[PDB]
Amino acid sequence: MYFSEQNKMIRKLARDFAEKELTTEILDEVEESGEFPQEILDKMAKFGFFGIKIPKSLGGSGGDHMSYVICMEEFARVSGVASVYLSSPNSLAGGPLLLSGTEEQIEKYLKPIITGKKKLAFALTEPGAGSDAGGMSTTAVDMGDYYLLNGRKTFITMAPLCDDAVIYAKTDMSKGTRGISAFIVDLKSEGVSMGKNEHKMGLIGCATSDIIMEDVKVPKENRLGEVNKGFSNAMKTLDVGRLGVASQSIGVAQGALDEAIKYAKERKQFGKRIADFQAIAFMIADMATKLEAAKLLVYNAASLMDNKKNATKEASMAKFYASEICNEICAKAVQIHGGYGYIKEYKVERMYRDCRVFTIYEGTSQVQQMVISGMLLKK
Amino acid sequence: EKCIGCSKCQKSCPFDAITIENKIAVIGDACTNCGTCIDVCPTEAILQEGTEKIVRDLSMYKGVWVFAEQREGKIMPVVFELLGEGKKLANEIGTELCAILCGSNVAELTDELFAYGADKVYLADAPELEKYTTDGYSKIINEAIGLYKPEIVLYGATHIGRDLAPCLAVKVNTGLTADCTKLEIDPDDKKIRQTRPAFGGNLMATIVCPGSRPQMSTVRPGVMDKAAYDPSQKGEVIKLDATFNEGDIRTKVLEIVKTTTDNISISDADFIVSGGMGLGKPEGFELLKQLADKLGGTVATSRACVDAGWADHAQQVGQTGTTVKPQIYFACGISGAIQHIAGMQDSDIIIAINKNENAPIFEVADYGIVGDLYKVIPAIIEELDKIGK
Amino acid sequence: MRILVCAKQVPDTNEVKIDPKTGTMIREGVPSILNPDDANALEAALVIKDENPGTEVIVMTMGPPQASEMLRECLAMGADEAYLLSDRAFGGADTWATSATLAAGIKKVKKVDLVLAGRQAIDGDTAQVGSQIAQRLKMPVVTYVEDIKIEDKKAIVHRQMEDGYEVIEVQLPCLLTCVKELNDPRYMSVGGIMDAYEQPITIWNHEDIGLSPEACGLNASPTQVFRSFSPPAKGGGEMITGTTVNEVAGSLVSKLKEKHII
Ligand SMILES: Cc1cc2nc3c(=O)[nH]c(=O)nc-3n(C[C@H](O)[C@H](O)[C@H](O)COP(=O)(O)OP(=O)(O)OC[C@H]3O[C@@H](n4cnc5c(N)ncnc54)[C@H](O)[C@@H]3O)c2cc1C
Ligand SMILES: Cc1cc2nc3c(=O)[nH]c(=O)nc-3n(C[C@H](O)[C@H](O)[C@H](O)COP(=O)(O)OP(=O)(O)OC[C@H]3O[C@@H](n4cnc5c(N)ncnc54)[C@H](O)[C@@H]3O)c2cc1C
Ligand SMILES: Cc1cc2nc3c(=O)[nH]c(=O)nc-3n(C[C@H](O)[C@H](O)[C@H](O)COP(=O)(O)OP(=O)(O)OC[C@H]3O[C@@H](n4cnc5c(N)ncnc54)[C@H](O)[C@@H]3O)c2cc1C
Ligand code: SF4
Ligand code: SF4
Repeated sequence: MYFSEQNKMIRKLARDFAEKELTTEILDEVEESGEFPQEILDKMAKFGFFGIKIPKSLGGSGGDHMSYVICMEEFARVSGVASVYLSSPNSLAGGPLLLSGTEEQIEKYLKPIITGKKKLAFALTEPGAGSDAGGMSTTAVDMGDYYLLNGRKTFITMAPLCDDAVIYAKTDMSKGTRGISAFIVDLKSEGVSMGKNEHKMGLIGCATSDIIMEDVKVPKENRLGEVNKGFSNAMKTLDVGRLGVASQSIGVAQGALDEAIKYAKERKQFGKRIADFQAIAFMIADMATKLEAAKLLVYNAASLMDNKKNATKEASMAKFYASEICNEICAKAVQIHGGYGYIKEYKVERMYRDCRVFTIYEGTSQVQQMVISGMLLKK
Repeated sequence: EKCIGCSKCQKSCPFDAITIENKIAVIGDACTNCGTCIDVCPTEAILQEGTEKIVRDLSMYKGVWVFAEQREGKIMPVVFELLGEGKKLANEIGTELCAILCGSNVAELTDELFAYGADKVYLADAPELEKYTTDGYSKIINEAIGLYKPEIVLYGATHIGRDLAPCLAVKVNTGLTADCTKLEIDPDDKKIRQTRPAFGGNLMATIVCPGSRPQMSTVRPGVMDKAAYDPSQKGEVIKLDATFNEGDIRTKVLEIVKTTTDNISISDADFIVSGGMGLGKPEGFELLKQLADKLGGTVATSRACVDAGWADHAQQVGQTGTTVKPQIYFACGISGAIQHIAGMQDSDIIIAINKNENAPIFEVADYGIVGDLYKVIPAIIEELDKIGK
Repeated sequence: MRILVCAKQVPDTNEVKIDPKTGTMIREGVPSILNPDDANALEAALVIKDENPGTEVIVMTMGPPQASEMLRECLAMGADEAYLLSDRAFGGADTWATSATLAAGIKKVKKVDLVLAGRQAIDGDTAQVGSQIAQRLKMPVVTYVEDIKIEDKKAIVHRQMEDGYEVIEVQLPCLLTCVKELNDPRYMSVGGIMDAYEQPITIWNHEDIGLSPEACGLNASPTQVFRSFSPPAKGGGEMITGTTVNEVAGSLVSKLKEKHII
């Protein structure tokens, strides 16, 4: 779109930073030892990347959505897992706090994660409930002085590293999608237990496991907003989160392309260089135009959010198209690198593996199509 | 007439003073009709003048002056170069080649600097100039301007001269150039054509000072060469005063240190000696370590050695390794895969040493030598010191 | 305390290396960055601010309105007040005029105890302006700063020499030019940027700073650039021959010296 002069500066910051602090030496160590260095996280919160769109009124940074997408893109370009550690407090953890949270809860909960002292997990997915989050099975019972919960959450990002976790349980089992409340649970409490870290294909550096809740008591003073609102809470958080996922799609995309034209300029085979063979140069073109076309897709979505019009469709398109053509791009970049793009030392293979969940998690491409077509066909 | 002598108007004049030839606003040979002193006087003092500049000449005296770096009272080799082509400078326009030396009790360097080609030499043996100081020589060389005003004043691009030169220029209100490359004199207009590289070395510029006497320039170490030594021509050792004050030198030195910097990153270096599978044994790097030491840079490696165990990955260069843009690169016993050539293509100059002539590296080799490096490498170090580095 | 830093916006000399084989390399639109050594100086002052509270930092510069943006970067790093010098006459001036108008622009602010600059800027490569501002203002000057530590009234510092360094004591006020070896400048903040763009920038002129209308910039310029050309490429990658092992080395080293820094 068009970038505000402050957002151009932020772009400059996230560039020099993400490029400078995420060295080859480190990122290799993250894949081998699935542990992101706490020192870097602290370093990020110190300059506020953990607080981009939250305003100074609550002790944030006072940026706009476009600044969140800009930082998301420019980070994810260099490393995927970095992006994961970035989106959580900006969007998935700091979302429902920012919407359905009393002033006390925000004082005791949000500012810690913006400054990097506390870590917060957004926990919705169950073994029986994936795309159909409305078909949850975790229960939440009102006992008066506290709430009692009994359930199980799979695929919970960062959870073993998290201190509290926003967990969605079914309060009114009859109302279904109308009867879900949202609670803040201290993961250190009773009954709560974690599953094994899951061995995933990519995005290695951030642990991901199950949250098991066994007769865990949660005080009433730690419930998110109104009772039976939890579902709308999670949707309206999910829109900005999906903007996040499309944002990292576009990041790692632009990156794998940059590595693409670099290798294609440098490698020679028939006396010509690779990039002077028509098949390749056209292929580069094709990738470039999709990437831009759709950069414009997602930029537009975020600008809508910033000007307060509903972005529920526009974001869904952004996540869908961005992640899909990201995968197409990542693959093609392998193919330009040729054989060498299959060895782990060439950065393009880590990308190719990373960019695959992008079409699954945060709502599959199918769920995206369901939202969009369902929005265009109502009569 | 009624200049009330408010003293508020002293430093805005661009040559800082004109004041105390016994008195403030007793001005003279430096009014440039600037317009700073228009209204700054409370009662609008001097008010009609100003469209006149100072172009009043007789501005052509002689002087081709070489400063002598005197580290611990020893001529630094840089002066032998500055005396080398600076004597050439003096000859073309026609003038003696004067020299200035400021030290503590320097006695023999007088005869050295006389012998190396200089006609006239100036000396300041004041034990107050034992160590290096920016105001001491500032004031001491500024003193040699009002009396022996020269036309050309040269300096060394060493960390001493590059600090003395700008400070000396601002007070005499002349022009200066940065670390220069080569110089001359335009034969009919008597002036100096100063040339140097700027823009990181991408745009050369011949900067000249027409309304500035003297003409001064810090000159780079190594561009010229030595002059003839010990004709023992003459000498006219001339005296200056060394009239220090009661705290007329605010820079005071506690300690001087001489370090031996051995840690140096392959990315930060200015000279690189890289070695590949053409070493056979891991011990080859000693040779290249010998090479790198006379130059002051580090040893790099290719993947073949790392995956063989001869070195660590921190050293490797190429697409998987690390990219280098040195001032020199030594391609020693490396096949030359693009996997390497990629990460050093922009080295300012690439020198190759391979056994087989059918190695690709000779495609970007600026200079190539075919052979076994274990024989070629030591011979390169031999002729290295034989000229003086 | 008041600490004034002289920062310059410059073209990124790192990337602008290449040119057509038929071309004087002046590009279309080159990125303008904060001169690295100035970033080091500004960082030093930001650490004095970090250690001595209530110390305000004034950053100043001279050039075009485009330089304004770089000042914003400085403010996003943590600077307090920014000042810009722009005039039709200022442009196209040598180090003497540049230093004169810079110090003159300094004279009209809240009197500073410490003034910081960089060793040199990557676009002119002169390393002169700082010392000329220092001595033009009758102050001490200490260049090549490698470690700076002020002892509550006067300054003790390191001076990076080719073989070592010189620990030096200097009385404040003073000017000392910084070099990149001494510190790792800090990044900006997302909040630093937003707060930076709202703080207003005060912009002066040749009739605003109480200066020479007549003789600044190009008018009072002792040194004047005349020729502007490119340096030639060598191209010929022709080898070195010889009879003897040492015979080859001689031609290699000798050619390597002639027209070279050897
Ligand atoms: C797991 C594995 C096992 C292997 N085993 C063997 C083995 O047993 N034996 C063996 O000999 N090799 C083996 N190889 C090597 C492999 O077969 C070759 O590398 C393959 O032919 C590609 O080589 P390359 O990457 O160097 O091609 P590159 O030339 O480096 O790649 C060039 C890229 O651009 C394209 N391209 C190339 N030329 C042109 C052109 N003129 N116009 C347009 N596009 C062009 C190509 O499709 C390719 O994507 C193996 C490789 C792998 C990954
Ligand atoms: C995924 C991947 C990434 C890679 N990344 C890199 C990378 O970043 N950088 C890199 O350099 N390589 C890299 N490689 C390896 C690269 O392709 C080559 O294998 C490597 O350059 C070979 O080592 P060498 O260059 O020293 O040449 P070699 O072939 O190993 O060296 C032999 C050469 O030395 C000559 N020679 C032999 N003995 C002597 C002697 N006594 N005196 C003089 N010359 C002698 C021979 O005639 C021949 O010219 C990578 C490989 C892969 C698969
Ligand atoms: C190719 C070329 C060659 C030149 N040659 C000469 C020459 O031989 N002699 C000469 O006198 N002039 C010369 N000039 C002009 C001179 O560069 C100008 O005065 C220029 O504005 C200052 O750049 P510099 O290289 O002198 O800066 P430097 O002296 O390298 O800079 C030193 C410090 O000065 C400070 N500084 C300088 N200007 C500003 C500013 N506007 N705002 C803030 N801080 C500032 C910075 O902090 C910097 O760290 C040349 C210019 C060009 C383009
Ligand atoms: S300004 Fe007017 S009053 Fe002040 S000193 Fe110069 S002349 Fe005397
Ligand atoms: S105008 Fe002439 S007199 Fe007034 S200050 Fe400038 S130089 Fe000195």
